[PDB]
Formats: sequence, C-alpha cells, structure tokens
Amino acid sequence: MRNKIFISHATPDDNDFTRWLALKLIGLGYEVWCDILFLDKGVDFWSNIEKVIREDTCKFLLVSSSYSNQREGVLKELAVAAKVKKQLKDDKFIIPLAIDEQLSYDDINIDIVRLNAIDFKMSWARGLKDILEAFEKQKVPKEVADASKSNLLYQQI
Amino acid sequence: MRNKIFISHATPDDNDFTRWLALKLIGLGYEVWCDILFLDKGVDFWSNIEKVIREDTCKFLLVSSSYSNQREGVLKELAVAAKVKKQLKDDKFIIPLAIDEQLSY
Amino acid sequence: MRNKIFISHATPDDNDFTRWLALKLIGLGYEVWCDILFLDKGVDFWSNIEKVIREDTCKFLLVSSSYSNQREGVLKELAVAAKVKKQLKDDKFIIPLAIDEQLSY
Amino acid sequence: MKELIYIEEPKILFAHGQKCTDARDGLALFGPLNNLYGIKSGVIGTKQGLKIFRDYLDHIQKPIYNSNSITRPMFPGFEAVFDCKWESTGITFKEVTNEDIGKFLYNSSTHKRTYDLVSLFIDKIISANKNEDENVDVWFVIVPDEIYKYCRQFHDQFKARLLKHTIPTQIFRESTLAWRDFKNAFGLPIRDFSKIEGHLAWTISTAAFYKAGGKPWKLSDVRNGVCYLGLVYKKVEKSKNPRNACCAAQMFLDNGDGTVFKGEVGPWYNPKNGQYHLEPKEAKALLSQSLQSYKEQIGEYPKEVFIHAKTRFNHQEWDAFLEVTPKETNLVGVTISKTKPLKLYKTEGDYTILRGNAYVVNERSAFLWTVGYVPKIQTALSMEVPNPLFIEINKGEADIKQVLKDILSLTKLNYNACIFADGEPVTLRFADKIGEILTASTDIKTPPLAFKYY
Repeated sequence: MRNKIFISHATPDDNDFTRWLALKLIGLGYEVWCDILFLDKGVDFWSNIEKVIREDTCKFLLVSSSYSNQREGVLKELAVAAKVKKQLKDDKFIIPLAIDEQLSYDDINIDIVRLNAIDFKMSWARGLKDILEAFEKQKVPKEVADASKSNLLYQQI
Repeated sequence: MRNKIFISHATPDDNDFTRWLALKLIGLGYEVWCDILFLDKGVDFWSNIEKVIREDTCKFLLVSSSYSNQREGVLKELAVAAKVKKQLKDDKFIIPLAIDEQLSY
Repeated sequence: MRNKIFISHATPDDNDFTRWLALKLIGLGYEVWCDILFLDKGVDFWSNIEKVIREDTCKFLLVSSSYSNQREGVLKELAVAAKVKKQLKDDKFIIPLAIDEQLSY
Repeated sequence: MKELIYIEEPKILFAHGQKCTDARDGLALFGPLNNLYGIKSGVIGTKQGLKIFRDYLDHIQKPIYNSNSITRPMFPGFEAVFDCKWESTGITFKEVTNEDIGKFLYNSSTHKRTYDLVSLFIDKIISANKNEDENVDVWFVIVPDEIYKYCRQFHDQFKARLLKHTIPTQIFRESTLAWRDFKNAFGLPIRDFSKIEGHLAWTISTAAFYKAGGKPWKLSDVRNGVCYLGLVYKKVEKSKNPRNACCAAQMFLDNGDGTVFKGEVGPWYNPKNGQYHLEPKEAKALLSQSLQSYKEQIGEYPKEVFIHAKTRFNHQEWDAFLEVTPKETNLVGVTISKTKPLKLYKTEGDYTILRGNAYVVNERSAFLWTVGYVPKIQTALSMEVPNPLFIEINKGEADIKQVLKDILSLTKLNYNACIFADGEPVTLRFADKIGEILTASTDIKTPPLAFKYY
C-alpha cells in the first residue's frame, strides 16, 4: 500500500524549508521521503528515486520556487510524477507549494501551471495548515503522531 | 442531479461576504460551492470549476461589485453559466447580488 | 523579436487540417512552429514547447475540435499561452480556429 | 601536567516532553510548553514609531534567514514557532507628539529631563490601562534615538515606576527595529543586522512571548527537594549616603511538578559602604522569606538550599542562616568569581577550548568553561579566549561534580534572549537585573516578584 509522501526540492537552496516541513510531517505521523533525510549517501538513487515514486509514493509535494523552476532533476521528477499520476488517474497527485515570493504566478513551469498550489509566501504555519487540511480531506494514510520520531531523525541526520 | 449552488466572486476582495453567505446557506441545508471551501489543493482548477458549473450547478449566485465587475475568472464562469442557462433555458439561473454602493447601476 | 505562429492541436487526429494549414501558411511567408513538421524528434519537447510559447511565438493558433478540447497537452499549452497573453498585454494573442462540426458552441 | 574532567551538556524540555540541546531548534521543531491564543500589543511613541513597529511586526510574520544556518538557525516565523498570533492588527496605539518630547527634552538638567520623559510615558500607559476598554498584554514603548542617548537612567526608572501597577512592558529603540534606514550621516548603518537578522527576530519574539505569559522551555534534568538562591549586591547612588549596599535575591526551585522560577526580593540594606555582607537580621529575614516561599508552594521544606553568590559569606551571616532553618535541610554556599585569568589555550591553534571542561583543583574548588566551544553550531560563544568561572564551595559540604552540573544546567534558562547558553547562571544574572531595577526608585512596597515586569 502506498503510504509515503514524496518531497522534491532544489538542493541546496531549499534546505531550510524542506528540513522544517519534513520534520514537521514526521512529527505528525506521516512518512516523508526526501533526499535530505537519506543524506548518508554512497549509493546511487536515480533508480531508487524512480522506484519509490512509482511503487510507494502516494503524494508528490513539489517545492515550487525560483530555484526549483528549471532544475533538471526536479524536471525529471515532475515527468515521472506526471506519468505515475496518469497511470493512477488521480487528479490530486502532485501538489505544488509556492514558497519563493519572487516567483511570479505567470512564470510558473508548464507542468504545474494548471494545478491548484498551496501558498507559503505569507506564512509557513498557514501553508502547513492548508497542507494538513488537504491531506485529511484527501485521506492521506497516517498513523498516530509522535514527536519522538522527529527528534531521533533530527539527531541521527 | 443538480443540487449545488455556485458562488462566483472576486478573490480575495469579496471573501468575507462570500464566506458569510456560504456558511449561512450551508447552515440552512443548501449545498454550496465556492473556491474558499470546496476547492482542492491540486485539481487543474479551471477544469474542475468548469465541470462544476456544467454538471452540478443549479444556481449561480454571482457577487457584483466594483472589484468583480471586470475580473477575468468571474467573466469566464459567467460565460459558462450563460451557456448552461441557454442549455436548460432557465432564465433565473444567474442571480447577481449587489453589495457595493460604489458600483453604479 | 517574435514572429513564429504556434499551431496547437491534438495528435494524430487533427493532422490533415494542421498539415494543410501549416503548409499553406509557410507557403505564404509566415514562420510556423508546429509539432508535425518537427517529427525528426530526438529530444524532449515540453520545456522546448514552453520556451517557444514564452519567447518567440507571435500568434497562438488553437485548433478547436472534439479531440483538442480536453487534451491535457493542449490545455497546458493554452494555460501558458494565457499567461504569455497577460504578460504581453495583447488581447488578440490566442485565435481559436473552430474545425469540427460535432463540437457545438 | 593537569587533568580536565568534562561535564556533558544538559537538556531543556520543549513541548510534548521532547528533550533538546538548543532552544532555537527545540522551539522551531517542538514548540513552547504553554500556548497563548494571541498577543494584544499596545504601542507608545510617535507616528513614525508606530509605522516602524507595524512594518517590523508584519516582517516577522515571514521566514527570515541568517548568512550561515548552522551557527544561527533561521527563524520560520512567529506563528510557525510559537503557535500564537502577534499581528499588527492588534495594535492599540497611543500617540505621543514630537513637541511633547521636546518640551521636556530640551531642558538643561540631566536627571529632570529623564524624570519628566518617564513621567509622561508612564502616565500615558497608566491612563490607557485604567480607563480604556481594550485589554493589552504587553506594552511596546518605541523610543527615538533622542532620549536614551541623553538619558544616561531612563530604562530603570521606567520599569521602577510601573511596579505598583504591574504592566508587562518592552522598550524598543527606533534603530533596533529600523536598522536598515537608520544609518549615520555617512550612510553606513551603525547597527548592521543583515547577517544576524534571524537571530534578532528569535530574541525579540522570545522576549515578547515570555512577557505575555508564555513559557518557552524549562529544565528536564533537575532533582526535587533542592532550591537555589542567587544573591547579588547593588549600590544605591540616590540614597542619603553616596553608597548604600542592597541585597537582592532570585529563587529557583523545581515545582510540585516543574519549573518554578520567581525570585524572592525586597532589597535588604547594609548602610556601611563596602561591606557586601548581610547583617544577622537581614540574613534571617531573607532566608525565612525564601523558605516560606518554597514551602507554601511545595508544602514541605526543601532537602537542600544552594545559595549562589559573587562574594564570600562570613561566619556571622552563615550562623544566622543556620539558626533560621530546621534540622533536615542541608545548606550549602558557593561563591562564583571571574578574577582568575586561566586562559587555557589550545595546541592546535584553530578554535578555543570546548565548553564543559573543568579543572578540579580540590574537593572544594574548581574551574568551569561555561563559555567555550559548542560543536552543535560549529562556533564558540566568544571571540577571544574565554575566562572560566572559578567555583568554590565557600560553606557547607557538597559534591563539586554536582555543583558544576547544576551551574551548567542553570546556564540555560535565560528567557531574555534566545541563544545556545549563557556565561553565568541565570539566578545571579536575573537577581542582578531585578536588584538594579528595584533601586531605581527608592519608594517601593511589596514588589511584584515576577521577572516579566523587569
């Protein structure tokens, strides 16, 4: 069963927000897959990345920003995400999160130019509440929340 | 069957009155639809609102103001609603609600 | 500077009309960008198509039909074209071309 | 050849019982102990000060960044951290005209200008507090750079003259909030915050959240039945004598369940200059008040009282302390100094000594590098070689290891700032703060005892 929330960002510029959000969602009982938790490195990930997108990822959160707009790895991720979304026929698969204020809504990339984004330009807590409400309305799988997991993950990594 | 009342407004200028009206109509038993509450996060929203207008909308409670007079999204919803009206030939389909005294008649 | 004429259609169903129109326009001295004439292929086009729309296109001809109405690629091109039209402040940017008889207004 | 024993860093407990080593990271990840619904702000100052406070309040709603996010973690935003609304829409402004400021500022006297300016400010605050319908939690007094420059005396008198009314107040300078535009005549910003801005937001937000009734964190590893008293001595310059010694104390117990930190005060006076010793009556009064304050909250007497200080007690006052305590409570007394310049250099020549190193001279003395190198943020707390605290057990019998552990734990609970740790235990620093405030106006009966008023 697909129970992993995938996060795609533009390393290294989007690390503060992604660390904050990933630890927040880990503390809220979700199972977040982003490349920054598995920063131990040493093993190739492209095959692993596509495998986790196609096999277990249930939601593809995309950090839309002035850096991740034209990043090649994020573009490949969006291509695979579009393919798996069409395979699953799920309209609510990819969720952009607008974070950069200087990224105008008229210069957004073609692959997310039509989807309804979640706005973090004003407040991170407002956007987080939007994310949580959207997830609970879309019945995203989750277990009981525990801040201990976020604590030990932050300590380990 | 059509049982949803669409509200089309300007965003975010007319959001307070839209929220008040939506909550009032929901509290009475009438199913409503506006981008404030019933829009999802990632839908291809233009297609979703077009489908809602063309498939389930029974009333189109437009909010007329000095802001939503020339708002492009409201105009597009208005055109789709006019097409739906001339499809079912119900003249009371579109209902404007005047709230701004600075918008002359 | 912008001189190309982007013809957006649904492939491979509107290929006869788009072929005829693209060849007619090329014979008339209009620089035309379309997918069917770039069928040499070899590289990804989504980023290329978005760049072409945002950079060099001067008219966005849209081939309306029962095929290219809800086609997702055509919709994405339409959304980008709307953004470019807002950017350029040109009201006459998108020029639809109704083709098929079974697609009512 | 000498040995250095290492004392490990303690943990400060954040929301839902999650231990951590940094306050900033724990707050940005877990949240504070208690939740406020919001902060209702009253602003005193000119119209320009109101505009500046409004724009800064709007600014700290968004995430802020430092240059290097390892030395100083970034600020997610006020609501993302504290789960509280502190907006510019809750502003209750009380306008103060510039001519009003000038008509007391442009006099010739030095004490009288400060007296009159503080008088006008506190009268406006008290009038707004007594007879306005709104409820204001913290009053934010924005001052221009034309008062505090020529009023030093302003801050101490300001905080002393609001004591009988108990209004939590925070003083700001217009250059602190508007550093970007408040450059010199040369155009150089004299208060460059461009590389620290996130840390400035952290400290300001933490202070504001504390003064409005919120507890941002606490101590997780401390034993029950023990109490600590930080005693400081201050000079009363405005008394009849040129100097009149006054003792002020800050109390720290745990609680029936956790984290009580109040401060038993009311300055105990010594008339003779240069004698930083409490007379037997003063010592009995102070110790009895402290013991009652502990007992009436816990219900039982403490199992240990740990009177910190900066000076050494003599036999008279220690005997007096021993008379006013029952036969179960073990009483210790430790004097902490900074007059032994043991600047322990490093043999690598790249960074300073690690924080937490102690040179234990004997069973009744030691050193402690409370300020040193902390690896979690890849930097030291100082710029030059730090000077360690020379901790000696002046009176009583106790374990020096426990003393060093307790001092290191007490180096954490600083609510006036959001940093990794302090340099001196918070009992001494906070007792110094409230003893400095209490002597600003020598007419005060039964002070509030709570730090948010100081």
